Amino acid sequence: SYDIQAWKKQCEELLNLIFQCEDSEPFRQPVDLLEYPDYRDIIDTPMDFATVRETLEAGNYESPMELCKDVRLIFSNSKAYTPSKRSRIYSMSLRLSAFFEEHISSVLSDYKSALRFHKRN
Ligand SMILES: O=C(NC[C@H]1CCCO1)N1CCN(C(=O)c2cccs2)CC1
Repeated sequence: SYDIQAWKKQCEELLNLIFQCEDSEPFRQPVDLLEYPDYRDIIDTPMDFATVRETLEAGNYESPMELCKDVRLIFSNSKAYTPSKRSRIYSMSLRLSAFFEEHISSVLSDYKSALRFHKRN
């Protein structure tokens, strides 16, 4: 299964699944500083799933590893901003992270395999 390009549509489909998850609700658009006035005191690099989807559709990711780094940033930002490990939005982030990691592991594997096949000679 050595298609170097196949990761892109696989990531589009996984983002569609994440947008259907009720657990993505807090993470679907950049945080609003009116409601969370100190957010940018704590978080140096905001990230959200609409930004990830737009970057993918612009042709601004070279690899699924770069997409994976931005999606992991969504979850690290929620862990850094939460006042409690028992918070509602942090708890949603942990379930969504588990779902994402379960689905991205074949996308990464297949891509890295396809690039090794391309370099085989
Ligand atoms: O404002 C947003 N998200 C956009 C809105 C738009 C309507 C739904 O979501 N967020 C999500 C990320 N935050 C967190 O991870 C945490 C808050 C408390 C503990 S962690 C901050 C609040």
